[PDB]
Formats: sequence, structure tokens, C-alpha cells
Amino acid sequence: PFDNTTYKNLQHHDYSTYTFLDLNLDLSKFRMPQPSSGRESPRH
Amino acid sequence: ALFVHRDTPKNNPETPFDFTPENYKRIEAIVKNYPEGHKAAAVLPVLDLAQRQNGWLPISAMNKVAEILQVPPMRVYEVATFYTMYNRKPVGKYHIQVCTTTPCMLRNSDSILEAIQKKLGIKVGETTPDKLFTLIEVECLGACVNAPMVQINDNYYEDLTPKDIEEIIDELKAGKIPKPGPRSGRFSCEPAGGLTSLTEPPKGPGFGVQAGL
Amino acid sequence: KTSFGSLKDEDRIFTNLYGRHDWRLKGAQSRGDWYKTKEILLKGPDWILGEVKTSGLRGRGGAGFPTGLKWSFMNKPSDGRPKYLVVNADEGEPGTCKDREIIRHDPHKLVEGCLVGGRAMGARAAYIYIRGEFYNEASNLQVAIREAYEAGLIGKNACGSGYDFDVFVVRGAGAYICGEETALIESIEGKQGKPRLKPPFPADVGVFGCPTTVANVETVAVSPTICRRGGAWFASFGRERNSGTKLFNISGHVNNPCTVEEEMSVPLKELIEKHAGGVTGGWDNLLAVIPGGSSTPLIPKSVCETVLMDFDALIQAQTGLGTAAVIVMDRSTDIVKAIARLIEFYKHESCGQCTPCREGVDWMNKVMARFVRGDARPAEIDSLWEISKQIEGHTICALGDGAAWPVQGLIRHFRPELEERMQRFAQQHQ
Amino acid sequence: SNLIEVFVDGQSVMVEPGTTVLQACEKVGMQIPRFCYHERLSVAGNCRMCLVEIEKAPKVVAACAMPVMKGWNILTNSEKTKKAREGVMEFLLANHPLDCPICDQGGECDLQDQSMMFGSDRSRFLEGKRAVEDKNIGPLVKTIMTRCIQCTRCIRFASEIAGVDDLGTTGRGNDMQVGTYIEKMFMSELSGNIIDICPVGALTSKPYAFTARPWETRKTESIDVMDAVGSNIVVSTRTGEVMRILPRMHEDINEEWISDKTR
Ligand SMILES: NC(=O)C1=CN([C@@H]2O[C@H](COP(=O)(O)OP(=O)(O)OC[C@H]3O[C@@H](n4cnc5c(N)ncnc54)[C@H](O)[C@@H]3O)[C@@H](O)[C@H]2O)C=CC1
Ligand SMILES: Cc1cc2nc3c(=O)[nH]c(=O)nc-3n(C[C@H](O)[C@H](O)[C@H](O)COP(=O)(O)O)c2cc1C
Ligand code: SF4
Ligand code: SF4
Ligand code: SF4
Ligand code: FES
Ligand code: FES
Ligand SMILES: [K+]
Repeated sequence: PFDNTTYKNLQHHDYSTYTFLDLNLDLSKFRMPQPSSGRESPRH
Repeated sequence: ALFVHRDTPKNNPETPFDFTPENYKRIEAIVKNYPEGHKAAAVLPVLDLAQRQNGWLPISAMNKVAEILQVPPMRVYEVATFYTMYNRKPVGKYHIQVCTTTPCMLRNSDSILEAIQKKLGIKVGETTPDKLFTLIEVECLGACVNAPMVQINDNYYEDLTPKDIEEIIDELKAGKIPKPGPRSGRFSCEPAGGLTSLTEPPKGPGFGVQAGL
Repeated sequence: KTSFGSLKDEDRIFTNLYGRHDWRLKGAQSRGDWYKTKEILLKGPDWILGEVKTSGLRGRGGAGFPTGLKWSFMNKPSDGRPKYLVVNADEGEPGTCKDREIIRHDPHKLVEGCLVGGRAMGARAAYIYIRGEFYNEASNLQVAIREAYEAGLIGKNACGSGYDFDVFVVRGAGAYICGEETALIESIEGKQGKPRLKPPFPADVGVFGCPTTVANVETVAVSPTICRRGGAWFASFGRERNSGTKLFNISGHVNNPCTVEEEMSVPLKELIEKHAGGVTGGWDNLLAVIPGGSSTPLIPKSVCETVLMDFDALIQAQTGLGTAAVIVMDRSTDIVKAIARLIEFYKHESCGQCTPCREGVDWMNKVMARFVRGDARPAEIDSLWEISKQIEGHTICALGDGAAWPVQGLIRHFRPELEERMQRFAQQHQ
Repeated sequence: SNLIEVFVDGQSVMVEPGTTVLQACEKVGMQIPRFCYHERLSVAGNCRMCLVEIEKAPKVVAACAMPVMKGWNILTNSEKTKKAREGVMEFLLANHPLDCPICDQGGECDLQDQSMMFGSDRSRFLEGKRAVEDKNIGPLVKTIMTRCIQCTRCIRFASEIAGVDDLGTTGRGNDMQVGTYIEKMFMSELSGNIIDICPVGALTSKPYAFTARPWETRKTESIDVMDAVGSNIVVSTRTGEVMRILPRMHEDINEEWISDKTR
């Protein structure tokens, strides 16, 4: 039903100190390979 | 807060520090986020992860990051000293931060800071003797319509009063965690006298789309 | 049209701005998001840029640069280097909280805008830079990006269009100077937040030396709605060269501080009296209003009555729209202490690269502390005006102008108050 | 060819594409004041001394970095250019210590010379000056960081020519300090050139300290015999007594550097 009172952003009360990095680690298996500049480092 | 380091017995290059294997996996994901040839672009998140593991940055996480990412350690020192979110000194468990910019100073954040100071028995930049709190003064934190406000670790406590924030500190001293949000009748950012706008339901998909799309 | 204000709820782009509805993908698709995105990505980058140009959208970061031309600067064949969109969500300017609400409650609008903007200039990926202190907002954005990835809306074969586009989220480490575009580009690359010089523009050399476009969250999150509803619909609001709607953050000495979407040319008095509930103590108690956050000069009560809230109506009133953040100070405000606090804030958040800001912002901080205490003679008011003129226009980035402008506004509109405070201290001390 | 025509004070000169305003003014015979620009280090543009007013443009550009294009008129001695130079030098001398009589750079200081030539004549500063803690980088270079103006020639020389990567800028705002952040000795074979390229007396020569003054040393051009490179040098003496050895400009051997054994 149409609700205009209850706050629906209640997921962020259960965020630990590793949530962002674990989410990034989960996303790291969905992404395309990165382009390469032809050297491993700028000083190589 | 000095920008030069002296080798104390508690902070020396021989201080033991290393990443846990799951943190190594997160570090390798962070490195894989960036293009090849620019592995130095991951200095910020790996250093932040090292801080979240250790609680503070000695001079053993910086050289470990420099060895892992193959960069000169001077660049890691520059990055650590430039940014204010990197703790080069061991802070307490709860890092209280009170924002005293003009949009918060107009709504009397000084009363909140004074109440915290005379509750914990310390001053700005000082830690409790049992290493549980650390009170510093920061700039604007992006919640100016929720002024006054403080930030404790990753939690934003907004629309505070001296009695309410004294109760919040009491809750933290008992080991409990409070709810990171505004403490008045408002929920996130709406006016306290009800919704002036967006009282209509959203129209849903397919509304007002132009012809030919 | 000549009368502006009172935007209807059907015309507001940011539904669920207050967080009262579901912010996840089910809540996003029940409101209009991710609709006909395959057709948008298939109609062409030139078509998307033309729809943006016809809308008359200007940059909501604070510069007011026309977003159509700025996004059309990247429409060039690639020389082998990749091309990047970078969405900036640093939001370190005082008085501004709109982008935090956009990240927290509407992440799907942001990532749909990221996909559309990436198609508009042939970008390879998106690097959303978010503030270090916005941990829960960045986590919500990552959750929404994972939800979009798992449904195939972005990633490989994005929305069944054959376009390749990734979205990445990076986090800052507490530096306001990183909000600048070139400073953000340097901060992404693993360096300090020291801004580069122009030329080279980011369209030629940006992040990792690649072509890059830096765009605000508010100028990205409206692009799908512009491309769906139509450019002329977006250009039907506001005056000429001020087309569209805007998020306004009213804070300070007001009855109800709030973030509200509104038409562009709404009067400031109408905005305060309709959405903020009025000035604390009534409209007669008003002393000063900062129109666009701490970078823009203030205006007093007499000017503030009949000024529209757009770019031209404030430029002609020797101020700027900025981040459209209205800070209200009533008559109980020590305005000199507030401006001295602003100069102290600009003193702390300066990268120190180029010497006029690095020395003179501390100089104005010292003389403003002395002005607040009243320990001065009236000649250093004009000396401070000369110093602020010496900084404005001789720096690498625009933080020097953003620190010089409030001093000039305070001098110009409130020199008698400075003079009487200083002469009162001189009488009481000697 | 690809020569483009630019105007310096109304005088037309030909320049290659990509040439900065500073190099064009040097081609016509004008020397733009500069602090952070060196012809062999990378372009930094963080001292704002080289600001010059291109006509029909209401914003001064940095001559050390901005390239010229066709039809640009460069007003090198206009009113707003001089005002910009005076303001930049006022900001530079706001926090400088009154250490000229105790300085080894006195009489050969770049800052003193272009303050006499392009700066103003008196001070409006009235507050307390800053103070920077002095660092130790070795028994070759004497370091007094209260006099450093953060020109970042240290970092560029150690990162591009010496190739050591041991100098950096730690801090933010007015409290930014050029240093090594730890007790580390900058020991390379080219560690006197940072003394050479420091525009102020922050990095001076430790063996030369408090011995002579530049206006009295007789300069005699000679050849280094320490190595087989054949570096051209200047021996500066004082009353029949060798005081110090400086490099000579010679683009074919030792462009403006020498090894510290020679020095
Ligand atoms: N939103 C915020 O949090 C803050 C906003 N501001 C506002 O930001 C503004 C200053 O920012 P800037 O980025 O310096 O503004 P503006 O000088 O740069 O230009 C805005 C954008 O247009 C591009 N651009 C401009 N001319 C161009 C050209 N000829 N060719 C190619 N690209 C071109 C720039 O690269 C930039 O991305 C002020 O209005 C200030 O009030 C200031 C501080 C904080
Ligand atoms: C010191 C400084 C801080 C800035 N911070 C922000 C910011 O936090 N968010 C923002 O959108 N623009 C900020 N800007 C403005 C940007 O330089 C740039 O105008 C903006 O990121 C993109 O503008 P656009 O809306 O046309 O895309 C800042 C500028 C300066 C000089
Ligand atoms: S004006 Fe200040 S913040 Fe901007 S580049 Fe110069 S020193 Fe840095
Ligand atoms: S470096 Fe130059 S200006 Fe500074 S004290 Fe020495 S001689 Fe004087
Ligand atoms: S010590 Fe000298 S050369 Fe080094 S950064 Fe400072 S002024 Fe420049
Ligand atoms: S001024 Fe305090 S949160 Fe912005
Ligand atoms: S010489 Fe150009 S800014 Fe320093
Ligand atoms: K020197």
C-alpha cells in the first residue's frame, strides 16, 4: 500500500567496518578486464 | 599533531604489522579495480583498510603498503600526512568528532561540545585515561540541515541536544550501540512540521515519456 | 512565463527524496527508473547530447557551466586511450547536503545517469568518488550497484544494448580540496589532493592521462529523466539560461531546516516562507543570507527581499548561486564571528600548493580573529580588501576565490559594524 | 614549417607549437621572474610569480606553463602584471624569517633580487611569523626550513634527475613541510645540486658555511679533474684562497650539475 511515514532506509543500521570492501570484493568477479599501459609501473 | 616522526619504542619501523589473509584478498580486489600500469592508484583504500584493521597508522603499515604496491615510501608518507582521516596517533575506541562550522555553529554546536567536555572530563584533542573515547573538532560533515551533529566512528548522530548526547555517550559506555540517525521527530531530512512536498505518490514507469523513444 | 515557484509533485525528478519509499531496485522500478534504457543507449551519443543541450541544463556543481557543451567536448574519436566518466560526490561545501540524500535514497537514478552519460561520450567506465565520512551512503550505493550488476542492467552487455560499461566506487580520506575536479583526478591516482593547472583540460588529459569528464551527482541523476521526459519539458521551468529544477538546502537560523526540490527562479523569500517554515523570529528578524554555501558572498536583509534563486539574478546581485545552499542568519548572529569561522574553515582545507592561498588565507584568518576581538584600526579594513583582491584571480584552483569572496561581501555590506566593534574595543581598552 | 606568430609587447616573433609564454619572452629577450620554474626540471606552476596579462583577457596566465597560440599579445610590463607580481611577493615575504645577515644566500639570493626589482618597498604584515622545525639530511647540506618557500624543486630534482625519491611534502595548508618525514640521510652522488637549485638559503653548503660572501669571491673558470667526464666548473676564491666550487653551464657535458666529489 501507499505509505508516506515509515522510513525505508533501515538497512544501514547493520553495516559493519568491512561492508564496503566485502561488497567491492563480491563485485570484482563481475567486471571486465582493465586496460594496460604497456608497463607494469610508470617507473618500470 | 606534528608532521614529522620520531622513532618511539611504540612507533618504530620494527613494530609488527601484517595483513590478515582476507584483508589480502580485499587488497587484491582493490588493486584489480584499477588499470594496469597504475597500481599506485590503490594507496588510499589499502591504507584505509590497514587503519580499519589496526585502529591507527604506525610507521609499519605505510612501509608495508609501499612494499606491497611497489611505490616509494615517501609517497605513502605524503598521502598519510595530507589527509585528515588517517590516524597516525593511537586514538581511543570511539572517535567522537564535533562539527563546528558556521551552519552548525549557528545551531549551537558549542553547547554540545561543552556538554561532552564536562561529561567526559577531557578537552578537545584529548583521550580518556581508559582509552575509550577521543574528542576532536572537525569541519562540515555534509549534514548541515541536520545541524548540530556529531560523528562517532562510521555513525552519524544528528539533531542532537546536550541531554540526548549525554545519553548517547552513556549508551556507548555501557557497550551498547545507538541508532545512527536524527534524534528528533524528523527521519532523514524532511521538515519537522510534516512534508511540504512529495506528498503525492510517485507516478511509476512510463509516465510522461516523449514520443518516438 | 514570469512568475516562478511552487513546483508540482508530478514534475519533481527526485521522488523518494525524503527516503519514505523503497530505495532498492524494486522501489526504483516502481517509480520510473531503468525504463527504456536500451532505447536510450541505442538512439546515439549525439542524440543524448542534443537532448541535454536542448534542456538548457547547467552544471549543478556550482560553476553553472552548460553541461551539454561540456559533455560534447568528449565527442572525439579515441586515440587508443580509454575514456572515463567520474562522478564527484565529495560534497565538502558547508550548507550543502543534497548529494548525500541523493546517494542515500536514490542510488539507482545515479547509476542510470552514469550509464547514460557514459554512452553519451563513449566512456569506458565510471569512477564515483564519494566522501570518506559517507560510509553508510557509500555502502548503500555499493549495494545498489551490486543489485544492478546482478540484474544485468550494467556490466557486460549493459541492458541488452551491446555497450560495455563498469561502475566503480572509490572513497576519499577527508579532504575538502578533493572536491575540485583536477584535485579529485589527482586523488584517484594515488596522489595528494593538489589540483592541476588548465590547460590541459580533463577532456584531453584526465585520470591516468586518459580523457575524463568530471560531473556532479545532481547533473548526472537528471540525465535519464531528461532523456525520457524530454529536453523541452526540462527547459519549460525557470527563466532563460536557468532552465530546470534544483535541490535547495535551507539551513541556519530557520524554523525547519530542510532539503527541498523547487523551480529555478523561485524567490528566496517565497522559498523560505513556504518550505523552511519561515525565519526564526519572523522575516523582520532577518539579518543576512548566504545564497550558495560558504564560497559565495552573503547578502543583507534589504537585498534579499526581491531576488530570484537562479544564476543571473544572483550574478547581477554580486553573488553566486553556488551549490544552492541557503544559510540564514537572523539578528542574533555575530556575523563577524561567522565569517571568521568560514575563513578558518578555508584555512584548514587548503592544499597549500600555490602560494597566494597558502599564505593569504592564513593572513585573513589572523586579521579576522583580530577583527572579531576588535583589536584593529580602520585602515586594515581596506588593507584586507586589498589582500582579498590580491588572492582572487592569482591561484591554481578556485578555493582562493571561494575564500576571498566572503571577506569581500562582509566588508562591503557590514563595514559600519566592524568599525563600531573596533572603536568600542579601542575605547574600552585605552 | 609550423611556426606560429605571437606578440611580446607588440613585437612579432615566431615560436614553435607548445612553446610556453616564458620561452617566447626569453626568445624576444625578456626574462620573466620565476621561482618554481627550472629549464631542466618539470613544470610545476605553484609559485605564481610568472603571472602575465595576455591582452583582451581578464585573467593573468602562468607564463611557465601556459602555451602560446596565434595572435596572442603578451603585456610583460603592464599595470596588472606588476600588481600581480607585487601581491605574490607580498605573500611570499609574509612569513619569511628576518635572517638575511645570518644567511649564506645573502648577496646571491634570488628572493632578495626580485624583491628589490619587482616587489614592493615596505610591509603590511603585522602578525606572528611561522616557524618550521629544521631537519637533518646529511653532513653535506645544511637545512634551515624556516626559510623554505615550498617551491618543490627538491622533490622534482630528487625524483627526476637524482632518481632517489626521498623528498616529499608532508602536511597541508600553511603547515606543509618539505622533508623526508623520518631521520633519513639524502645521500646520493648529486646531493649538492639541491643546494645549487634552492632559490633561498634553506639548503646551504655545510663545509662552506659562514666562510665568505658572494660579492667578494673571485670567479675563475676551470676544468674538473676528479673524474674523466671533464666537468666545466667555476672556482670562487677569496684573497688567494680557494673557497668553493660551482658548476658551469655546458650543455654537452655537465649541463648545470656536478658530482659532490667535485664540489
Ligand atoms: N559544489 C561544491 O561543493 C562547490 C562548488 N563551488 C563552485 O564551483 C565553481 C568553481 O569551480 P570550477 O570547476 O573552477 O569552475 P569552472 O571554471 O571551471 O568550469 C566548470 C567545468 O567546465 C570545464 N570547462 C570550463 N571552461 C572550459 C573550456 N574552455 N574547455 C573545456 N572545459 C572547460 C572545467 O574543466 C570544469 O569541469 C564556483 O562557482 C564555486 O562557487 C566551489 C566550492 C565548492
Ligand atoms: C575547492 C573546491 C571544491 C569543490 N567541491 C565540489 C564538490 O564537492 N562537489 C561538486 O560537485 N563540485 C565541487 N567543486 C566544483 C568542481 O570544480 C566542478 O565545478 C564540479 O565538480 C563539476 O561541475 P559540473 O556540475 O558542471 O559537472 C569544487 C570546486 C572547488 C574549487
Ligand atoms: S588556491 Fe589553495 S587549495 Fe587551491 S591550488 Fe592553491 S593552495 Fe591549493
Ligand atoms: S633566503 Fe634570501 S631572503 Fe631569506 S633570509 Fe636568506 S638571504 Fe634573506
Ligand atoms: S628547500 Fe629550497 S629548493 Fe627545496 S622546496 Fe624549499 S625553496 Fe624549493
Ligand atoms: S556545517 Fe556542520 S555538517 Fe555541514
Ligand atoms: S614560475 Fe610559473 S608559477 Fe612559478
Ligand atoms: K641555496
